[PDB]
Amino acid sequence: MDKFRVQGPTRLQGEVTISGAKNAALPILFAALLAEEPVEIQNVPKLKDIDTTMKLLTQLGTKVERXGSVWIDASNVNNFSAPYDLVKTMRASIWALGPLVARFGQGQVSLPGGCAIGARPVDLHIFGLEKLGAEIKLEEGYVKASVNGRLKGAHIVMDKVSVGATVTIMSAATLAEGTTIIENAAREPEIVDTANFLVALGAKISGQGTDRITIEGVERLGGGVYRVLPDRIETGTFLVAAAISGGKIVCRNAQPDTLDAVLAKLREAGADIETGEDWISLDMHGKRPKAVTVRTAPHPAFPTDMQAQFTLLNLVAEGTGVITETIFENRFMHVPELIRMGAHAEIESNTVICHGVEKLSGAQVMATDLRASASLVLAGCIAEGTTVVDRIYHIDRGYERIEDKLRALGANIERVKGE
Ligand SMILES: O=c1ccn([C@@H]2O[C@H](COP(=O)(O)OP(=O)(O)OP(=O)(O)O)[C@@H](O)[C@H]2O)c(=O)[nH]1
Repeated sequence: MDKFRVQGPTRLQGEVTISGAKNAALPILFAALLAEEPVEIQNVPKLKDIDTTMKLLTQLGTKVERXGSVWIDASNVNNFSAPYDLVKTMRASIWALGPLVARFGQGQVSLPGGCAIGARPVDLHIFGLEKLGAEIKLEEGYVKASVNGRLKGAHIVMDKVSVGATVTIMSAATLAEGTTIIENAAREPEIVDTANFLVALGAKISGQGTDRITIEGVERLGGGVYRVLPDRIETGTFLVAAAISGGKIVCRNAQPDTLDAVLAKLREAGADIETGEDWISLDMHGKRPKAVTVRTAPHPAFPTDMQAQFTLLNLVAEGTGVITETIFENRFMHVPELIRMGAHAEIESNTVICHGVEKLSGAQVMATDLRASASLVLAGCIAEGTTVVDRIYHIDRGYERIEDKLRALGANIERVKGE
């Protein structure tokens, strides 16, 4: 069972190259099923889910290869079903459904349970496709969608905002006949990215990033080259790594515009920040951070995916600061772990009251959440002595070799086993 052994304290400084966003890479990989011509997907990170998607794509009949890029050739997709064995560990699998039915007239995806108690709803995906003219076939454990010819543009009002469902509906609509309007569409940068990918292929889409996305069906999607946007959360994690260690860092391959709220928040903490078209710099000038007040909210507001990171920040900052989760509940499970590290905080309802401390103390810690997990490792970096973060597979799934990046930054870290 992989573990991170960290020896601190150590100042995190230097440069880091941001990886492509897993959350944009995925929906884009599935959208490539619509491409009649070969496509080159640049800036794709090396992660478990990517591997799973590649296998899935191959299983469908698409030619797939990779490195920094992922070359795809969906000119001849012969198989129309995503089997249980290939979708079993990946919810994103549902993304195969839309492209299949829209381009080929039929698609089937396997669902572990669906009907199983606690299974994750895909109703939005199913119903959205239905609105598009697809005939739906439902049986416990699977979903089938089909249509005689082209799908049909429809006016779809989403009662529940869904990143996943927005991708499915938007993707399929690019090939339907007529215009499709998605009300209450997810706003995420990852949605704008997927949309941009589609447009790069010849699709007609506007409103991406707003509450209303308008899609005009076209004949076909071609091929070409597309560069997946930078990982916004990863960038945030590195920025904080420097902000909590009195360090200075430059993030290469970044996209400043996807981090407005995070950047302003960092400035509030006293950080000296600079941005270019593809870069972001943070400088603490050897200074301890200032405590800040944070309210997580829907994009473009402060991202809930940055919470754990900012909590850490407050925990070693000068003064007291409160962090409030306005939408999601139970996002403080990791806090007790930090307190075991000498941190001072109180969890009250949907908030955590932070009381900054000088130095943290190494300890054996663990968190199931990738962000919280990564915050633990960062804590290990600036804490006194040895810190051992257990079950880092969580981090491995969303971070492209964080160990190597941290090390280049001046971190004393090793990947170790201990069972
Ligand atoms: O078909 C769907 C899709 C999504 N949702 C619900 O919409 C919310 C936001 O939907 P998102 O699509 O933004 O979240 P997600 O994919 O990560 O959600 P899960 O993996 O946990 O399903 C989530 O809480 C989800 O349960 C549905 O009820 N039905």
